[PDB]
Amino acid sequence: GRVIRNQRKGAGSIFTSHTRLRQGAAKLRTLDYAERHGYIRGIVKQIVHDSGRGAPLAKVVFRDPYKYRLREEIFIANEGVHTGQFIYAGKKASLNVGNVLPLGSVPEGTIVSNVEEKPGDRGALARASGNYVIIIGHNPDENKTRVRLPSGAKKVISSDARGVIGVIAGGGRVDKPLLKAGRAFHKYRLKRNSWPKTRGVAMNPVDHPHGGG
Amino acid sequence: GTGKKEKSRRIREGDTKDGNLRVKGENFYRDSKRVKFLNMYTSGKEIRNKKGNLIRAASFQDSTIPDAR
Amino acid sequence: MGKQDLGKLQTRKMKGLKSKFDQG
Amino acid sequence: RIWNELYKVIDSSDVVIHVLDARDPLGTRCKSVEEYMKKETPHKHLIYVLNKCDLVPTWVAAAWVKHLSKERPTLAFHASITNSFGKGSLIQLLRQFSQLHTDRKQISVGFIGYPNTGKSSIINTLRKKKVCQVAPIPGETKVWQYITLMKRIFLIDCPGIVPPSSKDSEEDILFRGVVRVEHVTHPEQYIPGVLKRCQVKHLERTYEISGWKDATEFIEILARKQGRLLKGGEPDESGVSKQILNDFNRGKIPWFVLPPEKE
Amino acid sequence: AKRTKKVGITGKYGVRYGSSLRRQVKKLEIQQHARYDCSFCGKKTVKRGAAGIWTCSCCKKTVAGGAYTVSTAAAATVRSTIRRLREMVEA
RNA sequence: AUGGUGAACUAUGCCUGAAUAGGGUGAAGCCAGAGGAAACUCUGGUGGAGGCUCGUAGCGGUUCUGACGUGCAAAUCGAUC
RNA sequence: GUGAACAGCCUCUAGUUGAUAGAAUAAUGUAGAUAAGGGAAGUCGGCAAAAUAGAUCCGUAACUUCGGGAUAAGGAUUGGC
RNA sequence: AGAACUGGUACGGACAAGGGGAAUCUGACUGUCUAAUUAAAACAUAGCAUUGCGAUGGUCAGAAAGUGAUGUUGACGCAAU
RNA sequence: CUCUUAAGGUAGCCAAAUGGAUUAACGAGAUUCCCACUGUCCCUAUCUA
RNA sequence: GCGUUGGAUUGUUCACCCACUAAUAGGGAGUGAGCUGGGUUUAGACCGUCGUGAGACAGGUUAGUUUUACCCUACUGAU
Ligand SMILES: Nc1nc2c(ncn2[C@@H]2O[C@H](COP(=O)(O)OP(=O)(O)OP(=O)(O)O)[C@@H](O)[C@H]2O)c(=O)[nH]1
Ligand SMILES: [Mg+2]
Ligand SMILES: [Zn+2]
Repeated sequence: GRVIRNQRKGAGSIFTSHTRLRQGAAKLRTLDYAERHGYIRGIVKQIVHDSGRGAPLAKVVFRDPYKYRLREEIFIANEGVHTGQFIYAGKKASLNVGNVLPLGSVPEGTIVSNVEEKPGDRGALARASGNYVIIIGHNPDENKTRVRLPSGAKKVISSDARGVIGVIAGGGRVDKPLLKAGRAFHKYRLKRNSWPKTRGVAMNPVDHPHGGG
Repeated sequence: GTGKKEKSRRIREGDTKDGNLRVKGENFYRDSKRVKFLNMYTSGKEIRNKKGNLIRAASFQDSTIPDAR
Repeated sequence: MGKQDLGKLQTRKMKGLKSKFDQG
Repeated sequence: RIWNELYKVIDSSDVVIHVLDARDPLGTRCKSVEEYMKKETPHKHLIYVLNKCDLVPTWVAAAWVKHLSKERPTLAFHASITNSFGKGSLIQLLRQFSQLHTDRKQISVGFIGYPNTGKSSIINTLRKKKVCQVAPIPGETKVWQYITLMKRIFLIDCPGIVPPSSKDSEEDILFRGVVRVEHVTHPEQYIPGVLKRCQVKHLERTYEISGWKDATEFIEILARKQGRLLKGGEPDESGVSKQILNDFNRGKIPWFVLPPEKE
Repeated sequence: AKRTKKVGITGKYGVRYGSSLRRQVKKLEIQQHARYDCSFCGKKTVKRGAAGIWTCSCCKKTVAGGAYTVSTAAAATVRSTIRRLREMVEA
């Protein structure tokens, strides 16, 4: 019995990510003193297409408060932001499209994206192109906040966590039909080598638990 | 196992009282009626030893001459 | 026998059934 | 061999069905066997089946079964995997035989008929997939095969049969789907047949040949319209006629025989 | 003159791939390649390149937007949804 | 069974390089002319799109009662594709 | 130079003129040619060969996912001055 | 592009260069594979369908580990078909 | 315990233009034929390397 | 003694028909190394049947490499 394909992924020999041209790991700004007491102001310098991602990214800079320099961040672009637009970031930031805020600050009924699970981990939920969350409930008592995910699932988290106003740019990417295998070829060459897939029934009984007959 | 043991299965049916007439190749599938029915697709053969002396005749070929009174 | 209705069955639209093609 | 198919499947099957062309079931009744059915296998069944009902007008096939229910049960039917008619009446029909033959542990049914009638086709649209081989040519299935469904009812598909009656035809063997029309020697000479069968109006629409007479002339208007003429300047008599007679059998020209009148 | 009857830009795929899919793509790839008005210049100079990225030709200001049109309808109503939620908290 | 050596062949992903005559067809966009209130519909170009096509190099290896069967060759040679 | 052309073809510059030979012209071979009259009767089977072929112009059907089919088919032409 | 004139059995004169048609079955197609007997309807594909999972997670890896692949990832996604 | 046959004048009612997979295109895929064509053959002959 | 054919047909031909002719007699030793077509027949693939399955098959369909001679003898010609 030969070791089957999905078990052979666990080595990650060739199955790692094709990662030469990824612009940088998109995260939120580190949750620091200023963001948890006041706001701060940054500037998008440019937005750019990232290979292996439907969502375009955004190069936003901030001035370092603890030292004279400029440190640069990478955000996933909400739809409607333009170059040179200022972006406010903090607890005391106002609600405008593209700012990052705590969740406990907004009214419910708000539509945000790139939201943290636990506070501080720089944003792990609702990051695909055109997804988001909506805030459905504030429990100020033992402060929690209940929302609903793009999968339809509803989940409460802490009120301390962060997210950025508005939905991710790049919706409707999956509506266009790719029409031929070459575009499917140029898709997966940037992501990983799980393409093309040989069907399980076509293989031999050494290969896969379907094969034979 | 151990739930998939033929000992354990035949206790679950309560069919352990028979013993000496259980048939080779009986599974969770394939009752003893079925197994004899399946084996006749292969059992059209004769048996010879290393010599080869004819051990047991092929099916429906028993070659003896009956006394037809 | 089951009772058998013919209100269904759009019959096969041959070209000779169409008056769109005709001479005159 | 081709009748060695036939006595095999008749002796194999329990209930026989018998398909018939809706265009001219009288030309297809082929009695001849029913004779053998009544006299030697009284327990066997012999039901008729009218397939290809989508080639006749609506009331026409309606008139036929009234002239056919008096002797045989005779379902109407249209065979297609994806857009059929009358499947579930037959599915209701068969299981009764499996019901009535309770002890019999299973039951066969073989499909008898002329070639090129849909015997292979009907089984496919029963099984809702392609299991028999099918073709617009007549002699497509070559040897009977078991096709199992519901573990008790078995479908059998003999190749098509022509009874060896003297006459009863010479040319109307072309006017049933029997003969692969290619191997015939002079396809030019049977053209006034299809003038006699088909209606001039419906014929006029399918080409779209305007006024003619004298069916040799009818060919020569067409081969001009097809540009189907030989090198300087012979109009193709044969292959055009071969293209004509296919359409009479593949179902591109509309035709049928008038059913016997009510009284 | 009007060269094609009903395929237009989809005639570059010629015959293949089925007529239903080509009728979908023709709806999209016009919107992929059409010009659009700048909200900043005021000029019909907005162009996609590398979807999700929409630059005006003039003034080089560039708006992150939908993949095959500048603003999708989805964020368009989100804007006014925010506008409602903004001034409700303002008053 | 125990303990070892191999990806120069070949398989597959990645990195950085390199290579690919001349034809045929004529997508979108655009212009003109004629109609139409408009939508637009004709007519004549411009344009040079395509996992298009003819067809070298290149790659592949279909067909032949091929050649050769101690062959030049432990898979070559011809023509055809 | 020919020509649509790094094709095929023939020259220049440059480089080789190496592959055991000599003599005769049987059969059968290998490779390649030709044919009266007939035109697939051969053969399991048109296998193989023949036939077509560049460009200009005339003309072009059913079918169809309207994009094709399509060089459809079939015609008429081609020097030199 | 047109015309005279002219030789002729030849006028894309060698070289180069599609035979065509009617139909059926079959798989959509470009693709790919048994190096050395099989190039196909086999496989892959776009499309379609379904299941799984909100990270203290999914599917795997590792003798172990303060260990790894997906993952510089977050359901318009990943994984399984 | 009880039961299932009505449709008629050469193309129909109907359904949001069609009623189909009897699917275009494509293929060193499997197959039948027609024209053209010819040493495939009648029946062999001749020439060169 | 000498004669004893041409064909059509594989949805098959363990054959038949139609024609010529004097007539289309029946066999034997055959011609599996003279050549082949079907079939030895292996790996590929599809459909059907059966099996829980690997797979087998009541079948059916397609693609699929053995390659001598110079020796002894016979044989035909030759010294
Ligand atoms: N109009 C119409 N045509 C049909 C129908 N069913 C079959 N056909 C056509 O009839 C032809 C014959 O189908 P087959 O199944 O091959 O007929 P068959 O007699 O079973 O074939 P064989 O048994 O081999 O002679 C097919 O090519 C179909 O085109 C039908 O229901 N309606
Ligand atoms: Mg048939
Ligand atoms: Zn601008």
